[PDB]
Amino acid sequence: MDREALLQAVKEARELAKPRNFTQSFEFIATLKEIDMRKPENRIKTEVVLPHGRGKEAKIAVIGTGDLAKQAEELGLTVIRKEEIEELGKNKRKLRKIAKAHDFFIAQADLMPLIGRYMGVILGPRGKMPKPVPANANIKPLVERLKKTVVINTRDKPYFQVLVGNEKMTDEQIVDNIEAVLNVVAKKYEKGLYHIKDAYVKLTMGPAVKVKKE
RNA sequence: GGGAGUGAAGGAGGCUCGCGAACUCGCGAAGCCGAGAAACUUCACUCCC
Repeated sequence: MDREALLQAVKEARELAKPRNFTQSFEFIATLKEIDMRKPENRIKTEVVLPHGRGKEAKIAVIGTGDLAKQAEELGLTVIRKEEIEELGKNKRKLRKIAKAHDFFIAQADLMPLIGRYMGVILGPRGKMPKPVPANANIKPLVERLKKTVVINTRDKPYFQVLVGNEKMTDEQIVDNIEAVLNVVAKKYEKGLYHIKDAYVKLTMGPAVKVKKE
């Protein structure tokens, strides 16, 4: 529908931006319409998987023991084993960094009551509260699912931002990445696809390219 | 599409200066903020003319 639009909208931002000493990632910003941001009414705190995903696999880490914690290493992930949970809670500088380094966290479920009490504080209101993992479960259907998961939270404000690619991936690829990010929209109450004002996209060190066609 | 502040998004970078007949090409132990939410690029909400 407005595919051609957003498509031109992004061809415009690839050169509308400077080369860099690393690679820029694409972000889409959205300006809402009529709501109140004050009602339980959807605030979008959901997460919906990205089709072609990013160019950068999300980063995961796990809190657990032995077997659960075993899936980790061979899976290439980083891991925080029990005792270190304390050792960390009394060393916040590191505690933090870790958090700014890993998109997601999964916990040996029965291990939350050590987490909340020890990693908790400097973790939760930073979006890093780790998700529980039942007893002895299989991780890949989720973890593997996550390397491409993208978050869509906004707290109480009529706007939002999400990643939807990386300078390395391709034009069209992003589109749908976005398109898809939008289906989130339609499902609520009655928010067709147009309950927002404008929409720009641009990457890390580039210009917020405008919303329309030509 | 002048500036303030606050918020949230991407982020490991960003930016100056010197020498060669040399714009962003080469050479430079030359310097300045940053990977601590706070550098850099932004968007929006309340301002200020």
